Amino acid sequence: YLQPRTFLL
Amino acid sequence: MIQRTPKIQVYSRHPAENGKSNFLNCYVSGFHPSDIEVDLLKNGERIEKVEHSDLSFSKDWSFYLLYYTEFTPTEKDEYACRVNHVTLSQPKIVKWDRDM
Amino acid sequence: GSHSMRYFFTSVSRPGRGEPRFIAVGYVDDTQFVRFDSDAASQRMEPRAPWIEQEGPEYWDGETRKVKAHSQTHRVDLGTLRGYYNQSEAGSHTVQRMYGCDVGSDWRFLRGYHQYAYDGKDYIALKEDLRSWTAADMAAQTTKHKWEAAHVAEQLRAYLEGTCVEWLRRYLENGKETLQRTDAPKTHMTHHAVSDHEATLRCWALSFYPAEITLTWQRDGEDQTQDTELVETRPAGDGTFQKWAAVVVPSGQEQRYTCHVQHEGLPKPLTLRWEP
Ligand SMILES: [Ca+2]
Repeated sequence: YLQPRTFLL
Repeated sequence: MIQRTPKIQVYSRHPAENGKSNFLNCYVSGFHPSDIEVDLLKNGERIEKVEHSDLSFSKDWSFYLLYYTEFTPTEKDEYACRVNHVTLSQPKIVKWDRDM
Repeated sequence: GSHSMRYFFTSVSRPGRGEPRFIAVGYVDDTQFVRFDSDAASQRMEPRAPWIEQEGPEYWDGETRKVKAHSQTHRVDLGTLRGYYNQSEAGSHTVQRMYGCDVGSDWRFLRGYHQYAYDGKDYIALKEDLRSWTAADMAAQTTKHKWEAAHVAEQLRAYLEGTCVEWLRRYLENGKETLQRTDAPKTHMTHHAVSDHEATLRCWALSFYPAEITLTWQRDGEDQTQDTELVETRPAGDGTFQKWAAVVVPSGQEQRYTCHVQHEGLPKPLTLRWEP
């Protein structure tokens, strides 16, 4: 089950 | 990029017995970047029905793939895996040794 | 003991034409269960183990939406890092990401991971405490400042200690017939004459699961590494693994040598000896 939030480098 | 050369193993899924259907495997690992060309050869000629695993990588970020085909070993037929990658000045051929 | 869920993401820029190549794979332990490939026809998260196919359409719609959003995140990241590293648009570059969770022998949370590489080197990694980052260089330091200010570690802790463990446990129960089955190595030894004076003994471990194994040679009950050779663990293609170790020995002295096999599927380690 993939993580649902957005994290950008 | 940091580049790493592929490791290569050529082997059958099951013990090779002449006339008994089997799988020929070419396992490439330890390489970076991911773009790679892999053929399985029969008597020096490219085999058409070859599939491969989905790209994954190890803890050190290096890539691995399995290339494979169904085959039936015979006494006379020779098999090999032919690999090219940006790290190789020419394609690397590794012969199937049935004892390895 | 231990089980793990891990996702592996590779995004490769294509300066010649078009969008990055993006490939995502999910594993439980050493079993791949899902894939996405930006170049495949489906544009869907796809099953790669039968037991995941019992998830219903809401599951596949949600994993497809997330994996497509992941692909866009890593496309952006390629551009961001090209900028941070002052690189031209002429070359192909690679962003890799892995994240997931382990559960221990007690079936509770053991470990979380969320870490990246750029062109095959460490970029940034969540430390074991899930509180702080390891930034390999001043580019990753830039990400680290951003991520500290936005409390990214705290947000990931909730997924890693929570959702990740709950879904791993759900998979392990619905794939239980295979995921909680250990396949002990099928072992034998072969003998090959090198000269009139010496021979190779080869210790085989075949069709085992999971991949973790140890093969060791002893001579007269002491570890021997001199005059030994092995191969890295390799997939059989059917979900199991193979390995061998060999020792060169004086002809007639084969009986001095023992091959020791350690694997989760063996209640006690096996000892093999050329007696047959
Ligand atoms: Ca080349």
